[PDB]
Amino acid sequence: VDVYGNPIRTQQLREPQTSRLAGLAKEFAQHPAKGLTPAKLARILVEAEQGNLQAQAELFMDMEERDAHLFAEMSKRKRAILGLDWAVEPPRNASAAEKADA
Amino acid sequence: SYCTLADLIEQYSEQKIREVSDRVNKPATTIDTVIVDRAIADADSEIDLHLHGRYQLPLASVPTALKRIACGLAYANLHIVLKEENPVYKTAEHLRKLLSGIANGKLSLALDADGKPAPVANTVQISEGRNDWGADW
Repeated sequence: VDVYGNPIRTQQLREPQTSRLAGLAKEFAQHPAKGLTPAKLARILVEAEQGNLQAQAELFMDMEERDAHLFAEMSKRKRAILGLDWAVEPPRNASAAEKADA
Repeated sequence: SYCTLADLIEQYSEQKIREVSDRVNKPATTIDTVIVDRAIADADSEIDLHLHGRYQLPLASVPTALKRIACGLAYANLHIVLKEENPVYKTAEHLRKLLSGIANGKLSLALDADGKPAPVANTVQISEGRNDWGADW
């Protein structure tokens, strides 16, 4: 099973979940940043609070694309992580089998 | 043709039009249509002189005030000799004052029958307006 305990069935792993949702792959972003006013932004945020994340996600993408300073800051922050060396360590006082698994 | 022979007769009675229009018979017997037509044309020409800068020339309709002004000017034009103190001359001067007031934008040209006149596009002109960066890009 997974960490959360939900039962795991290997049958469903052969195909992606979204494969049976061919409608999603054909969509295009609506670009809600164009012609954006403070009232529109407030409505977008409030609607996102209620479960309509599509408009918020598209607005965030436009915001990332259209602002050079914000984009540079975010890119620098992410590249900071991307350059870190990483390793996999066994648990506290792990046994030989655990060390081999790690 | 802001006024016709019928309008002149109605405003000044047929006797006076006959008296001031028949120049060859004494006493007058008939109204000379050519003389009346020329007088009306001259009145219309003066009115157009006054109204050319604010409205289109070939008006499709005749406002009522325009009819009164044209009738007065046409009657004043039918007098070969017109002195200063003649009351017809004073009426012509008052009508010319009305025309000048209209031209200087102090009086408006009234309704013709139900619709407005057609002002010229003199005030409309502006450069064009360059406002890029304000088209919801």
